Amino acid sequence: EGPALYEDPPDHKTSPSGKPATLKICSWNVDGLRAWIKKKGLDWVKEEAPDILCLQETKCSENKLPAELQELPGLSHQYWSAPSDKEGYSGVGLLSRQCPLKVSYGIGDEEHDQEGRVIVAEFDSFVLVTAYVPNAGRGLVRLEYRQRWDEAFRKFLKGLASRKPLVLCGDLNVAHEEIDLRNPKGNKKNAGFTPQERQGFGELLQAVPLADSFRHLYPNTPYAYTFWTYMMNARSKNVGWRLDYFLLSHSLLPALCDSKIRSKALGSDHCPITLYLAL
DNA sequence: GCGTCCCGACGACG
DNA sequence: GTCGTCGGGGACGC
Repeated sequence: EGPALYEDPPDHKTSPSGKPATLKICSWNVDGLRAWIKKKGLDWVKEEAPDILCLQETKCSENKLPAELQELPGLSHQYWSAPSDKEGYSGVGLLSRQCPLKVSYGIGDEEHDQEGRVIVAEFDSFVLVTAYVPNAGRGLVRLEYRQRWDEAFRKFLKGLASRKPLVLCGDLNVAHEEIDLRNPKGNKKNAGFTPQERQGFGELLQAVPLADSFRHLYPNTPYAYTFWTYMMNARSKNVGWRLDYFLLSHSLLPALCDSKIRSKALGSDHCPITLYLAL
């Protein structure tokens, strides 16, 4: 491919009722926080000036977090989570402008809380949850575990949503439909697009329930991806997958202004995604 | 430098 | 068009 390029439409900062947006969440799988910062990733984040920033795959210890993270005047409330043992693997973080009411780590399950994958920041009008969903790996070695994770996750998210509107962002590790990736046929047996994962995503949307912010607004918009393998000039050709989302409770739709995909932002095999809400 | 963890390009085919 | 097979980018802890 290549010619079937994608140009993400301008930012729409107005709710369906006309109310101007008041919240701007940005999520980004950085593929190594340290490496990302060296690649001018934070510089891009200052330009976006989000209210909240959620990062996945930081692969960094809190002892080793760069000093540049204390030069973000608009995101002074910083929260991190890393695996209990696997140093430099996985890793998630959330940076907020305002102080969250409450902040939690994990999904309350001893079994799925060892790889630094989830952070929960509760605000007044809603609950934010950023995540880095387990990769089923090459040879699908971890597909059995992934399904167990998928169950625990939706059960946990359903619980949150029951007490307050929910927003889940980050790398959910699945291209839901065929429209979510460049090659549906040739990646049917690959991690990220196996039937078990796609079904796990579908059950998630219906169980909680949750709505795919981007797809909700752009039902038929194709060629919109968030990940491109570093191999074979895939990005330059736009042969990627849509693995990063912003899922919201249905009751947040009337508050949805836009869901953007920042295709031009570099620094990782994933690009950032941004959400706008008139809250 | 290695071990490890996060898939598009293509002959082969009929 | 679909089915294997192969060559194959980057960040990190050791």
